[PDB]
Amino acid sequence: TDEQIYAFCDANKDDIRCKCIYPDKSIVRIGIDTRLPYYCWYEPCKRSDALLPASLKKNITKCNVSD
Repeated sequence: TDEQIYAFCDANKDDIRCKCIYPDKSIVRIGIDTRLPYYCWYEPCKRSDALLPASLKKNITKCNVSD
């Protein structure tokens, strides 16, 4: 469940796998300025061990990234 994943990364913010729930401030600004959300391009969110909610996964599909 997405709620469980969120709770886990709330406790473990600075874990690499939880940087798709809590990205560094520079990344957020870059995403705004490039007009594409951070999760569409950021490297820890293209990892296969990444902790990604189903809701977040849908959002990635809805920014229409081809990778």
